[PDB]
Amino acid sequence: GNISRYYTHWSGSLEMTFMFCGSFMATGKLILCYTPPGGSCPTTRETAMLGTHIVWDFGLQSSITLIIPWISGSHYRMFNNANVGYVTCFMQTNLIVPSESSDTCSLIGFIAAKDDFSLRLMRDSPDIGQIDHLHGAEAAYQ
Amino acid sequence: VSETLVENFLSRAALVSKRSFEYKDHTSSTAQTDKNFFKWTINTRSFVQLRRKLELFTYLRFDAEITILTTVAVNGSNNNTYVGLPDLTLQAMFVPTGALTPEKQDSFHWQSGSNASVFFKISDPPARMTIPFMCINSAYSVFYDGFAGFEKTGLYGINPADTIGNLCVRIVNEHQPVGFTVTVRVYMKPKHIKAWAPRPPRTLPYMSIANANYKG
Amino acid sequence: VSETLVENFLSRAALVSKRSFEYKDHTSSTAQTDKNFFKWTINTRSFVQLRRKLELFTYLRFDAEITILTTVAVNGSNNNTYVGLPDLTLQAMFVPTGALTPEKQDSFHWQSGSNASVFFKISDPPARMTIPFMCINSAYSVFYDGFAGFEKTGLYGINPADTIGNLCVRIVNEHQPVGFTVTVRVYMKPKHIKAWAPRPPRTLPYMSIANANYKG
Amino acid sequence: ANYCCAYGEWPTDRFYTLRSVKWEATSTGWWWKLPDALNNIGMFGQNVQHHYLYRSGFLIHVQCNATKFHQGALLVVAIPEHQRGAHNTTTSPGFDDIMKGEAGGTFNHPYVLDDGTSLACATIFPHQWINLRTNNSATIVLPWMNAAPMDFPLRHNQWTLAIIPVVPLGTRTMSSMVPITVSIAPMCCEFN
Amino acid sequence: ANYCCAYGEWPTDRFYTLRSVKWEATSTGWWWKLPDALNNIGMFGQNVQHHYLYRSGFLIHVQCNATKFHQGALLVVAIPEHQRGAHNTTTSPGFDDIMKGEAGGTFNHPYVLDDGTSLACATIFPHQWINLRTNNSATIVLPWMNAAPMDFPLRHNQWTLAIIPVVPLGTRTMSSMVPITVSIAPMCCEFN
Amino acid sequence: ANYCCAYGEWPTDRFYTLRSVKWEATSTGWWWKLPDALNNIGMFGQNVQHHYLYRSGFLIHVQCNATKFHQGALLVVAIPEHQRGAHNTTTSPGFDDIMKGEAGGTFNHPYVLDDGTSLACATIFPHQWINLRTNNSATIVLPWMNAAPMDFPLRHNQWTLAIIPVVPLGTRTMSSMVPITVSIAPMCCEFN
Repeated sequence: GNISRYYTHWSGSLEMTFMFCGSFMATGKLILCYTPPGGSCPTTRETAMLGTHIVWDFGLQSSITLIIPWISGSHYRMFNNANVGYVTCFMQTNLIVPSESSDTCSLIGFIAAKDDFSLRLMRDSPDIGQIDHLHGAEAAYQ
Repeated sequence: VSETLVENFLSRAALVSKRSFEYKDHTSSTAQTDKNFFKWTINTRSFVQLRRKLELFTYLRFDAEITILTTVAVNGSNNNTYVGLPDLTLQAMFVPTGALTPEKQDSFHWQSGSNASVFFKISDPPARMTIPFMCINSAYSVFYDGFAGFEKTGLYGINPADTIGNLCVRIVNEHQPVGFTVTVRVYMKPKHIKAWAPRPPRTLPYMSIANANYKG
Repeated sequence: VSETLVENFLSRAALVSKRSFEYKDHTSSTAQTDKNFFKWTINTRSFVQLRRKLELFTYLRFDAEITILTTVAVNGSNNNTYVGLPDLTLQAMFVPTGALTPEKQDSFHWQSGSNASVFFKISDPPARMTIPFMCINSAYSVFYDGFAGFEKTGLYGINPADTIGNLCVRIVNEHQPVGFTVTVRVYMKPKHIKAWAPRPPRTLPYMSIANANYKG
Repeated sequence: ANYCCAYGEWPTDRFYTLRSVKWEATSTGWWWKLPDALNNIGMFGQNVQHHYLYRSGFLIHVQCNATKFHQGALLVVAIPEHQRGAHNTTTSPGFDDIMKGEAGGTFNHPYVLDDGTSLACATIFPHQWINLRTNNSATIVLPWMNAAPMDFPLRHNQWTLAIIPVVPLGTRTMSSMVPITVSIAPMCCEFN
Repeated sequence: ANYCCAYGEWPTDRFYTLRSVKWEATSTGWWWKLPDALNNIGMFGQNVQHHYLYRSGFLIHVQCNATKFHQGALLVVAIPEHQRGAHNTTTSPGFDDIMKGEAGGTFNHPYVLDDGTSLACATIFPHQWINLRTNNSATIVLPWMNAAPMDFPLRHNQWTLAIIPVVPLGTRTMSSMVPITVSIAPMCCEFN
Repeated sequence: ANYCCAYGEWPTDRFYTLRSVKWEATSTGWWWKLPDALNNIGMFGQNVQHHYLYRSGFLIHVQCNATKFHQGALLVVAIPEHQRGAHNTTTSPGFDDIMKGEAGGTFNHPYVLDDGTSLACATIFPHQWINLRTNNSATIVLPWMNAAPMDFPLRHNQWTLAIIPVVPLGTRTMSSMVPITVSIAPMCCEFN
């Protein structure tokens, strides 16, 4: 995101990785759903299952990787004057943990660009604004 | 047979903007958004002749060459003594789409390193730079049979693509004790022109720039 | 894929200093150290945008290209008759580290043969010179996790190496009967850039130039 | 039967037959926006609804049912990116009167094609002639016709099929009536 | 056991084991400046005292002693030239709070790494993940990492090893405790 | 992983995952009629609605999420043409309590399988065992199983997947809970 904010047109496929960070004996299932750019994010499990999805059993597997298909951000809007796609997660089952372990588990996610990513038309990032003046600024001139 | 090629037919330098702006030190807050600088979005529908010549093909792909010729006239007031016309330097900045356009003569956007700028003097050969093909599609759409936004409010015939960008010209010099009138004349000449799907010519003189309405 | 190379990503000319100084004949002793000359130590942390762009790699090696564009405005006082703006010549001297920086407009350091100087006129294309890589180490240290001096008083994050040097600009002409305001605009563009050890970007806007303190 | 292949090139057999239009002695013409029509009616429509990107090229067949005692000439022309304007107003045409669906629209100024151009020079586009003394049918094949490899069917129309009677229909009895049938078949049926 | 070799390259077995740190449910993180630590304690320290120039490359091993009922994720990251800043003040950090010795320091704003950057993008540095359900150890090899062939260990720190708990340690009993052991072994042991 | 291929034979990857059922210490069992379920929910359902004849063979996967401290045995059995009867009445079962849809039903007399047969001899059918100390999953492949080459999915159920806990689930705490997930994938996806 930070690097893409320095450019105007981006295109390519993203990859997303999720890591489960619960106990060794924690078990359960999750449904990861991807929706194409033209559509609405599902709200419930059965309408989520209609589209493309993957059932993740984090009892055995600890990390899951799903590849977002190739997408050109500029054509899809770019101040058409968003909704480029969603990734949602639903609980297929409950979370089963032993009594000795903690009853709350956590999930983290990573994102990266594939080798087909492209950037064009470098611009000025709006992330940090021009501070009127920093603390030591006249030292260079004196 | 070489005279009637599309490249020779369309690659003629034509005046596309002839705006002029005042320069004097406006102590009072008046004449906003045009105090000391001139802004123009790069289009081709401004002039009827060039618009009709271009509106013969559905798709075009070309590089625009910009020549900026500027003249200064003695401020039509105050002392008439012809002390001379000082060598004022000018800054012409090309702002591609998706970037920020300056709103005042002293905004920080004039110092951005992303936007390419040209500094030239009033007593030099006119400045010249060529803008490359800057569309996300493979060619410009002279005609667009569609709506821009995904909402129904989106305007008809306006393509979110194209929109080459904006051209901003200002006087770099801080206000002299005597003001002046600056006339900016900019010429555009397409280059490396490719054309597709020829169309019948246009009768029934134009009624607007945004659309193709007619008075029949 | 060539647009996203490090050379194209960092090799953009950016304004790095926009200081202006008065020129009139100061008979009285006032406005010291900036009577008729402008001094600036060559750094990159002055402007937030360029500082953040550079602060993405631990080590950098580049040659700095300096362009000095200067404009003169009519002295905002006295007689308003536009007699014209005389062709004043300017001297820009590059003082590398370990040398003596001038303290006044008429010091003997301006005549030193060791320091390289550039003489240019107000009515010419802007002066331009390229400073080579001038560090004792193999690359510049954008970040330095150490103390400069061997004493405990040494400042944190300041490397005794680097410190490209100082740029000094003055008006060679002896004081005319009428003073003037001179604005000096200097642009820096890195060239032949090499980068090492990329770093995460910087949030939490900067609070100082010397250090990397934050307001969280 | 002797189809017109538009510009020289060559890129499933559903042939969605539209409702026939009534050709009178006072008819001005009819037009259909190809992506605008042909969707929300069939499997092509359901695919267009389920996908943001679609591929086409179409295949137009126009038929006239007339006897040997009928006379008249029909110009069948496919216009790429036919951006139409309004009449005696500076406002732009709206969504309601641009997107007519499978019903289609009718020309009100066929001499200028509702654009301000000339109907006389409309032959520069891919076209066929229907003279009701030599032939009564016309077939036109179309290419992709887009500046980008992808587009949104719900927002942008690629082609505009126009049928304009240059010579009005005539018979001894002034109650003449000839039906015109239009069939459109998408090609390669790609939706992604 | 499946070490991370930093940037792709490859340049005595003392393995100075530091005192173990206490990982609680409210811990923020720990950091050690590699030349700052590991000296004044052993033969490496005596050599660093006797020489103005030294050569390194180090070898970091991090171990966690947890049962199968423990949960949590640890990010072990080595930051080159980690110049840290202060908080809510324009003054620079001092020698006393920069040079912590073998004891090391603790992060007070691990989300920004005490620099003003983002902890999310800290994976760009040489790093390893410790998830207490798949592995409990991490090994990192480091290069020379200096602009000059020579440097002064007493004044300049080359690397900063940081251990940040992204996912807090948890168990049914809220009195959880997992010790973390760090071992550092200099490489090539050159001092001149 | 070591699937049961029913009777010795071997005949798209959609794997419609049903809602998980709650296995308690007092559960009796669950059953699903394979053509009755799996339709009106997906593309298989839309094809079944659009066609009078359909082809199948299915692929059943059953999973249990339990820890090492859980105990219990599950019998997963697929019964061909499981015509179930009522209890203490001579009237036949009705459409409402025969066609339960994707929700499925629950056994009220699992010892006799709601038929009057014996649960002990239910192993003669294609079946798998789920003992929560050696395995936690079971996979069963099914054949066509019909006397005629054609049948009507809306009126006749070909298979009945039954899950019966022979050994009740148990733990030291009597609030035990193990979810069971069932996934069904039609094979050859033929509809005509």
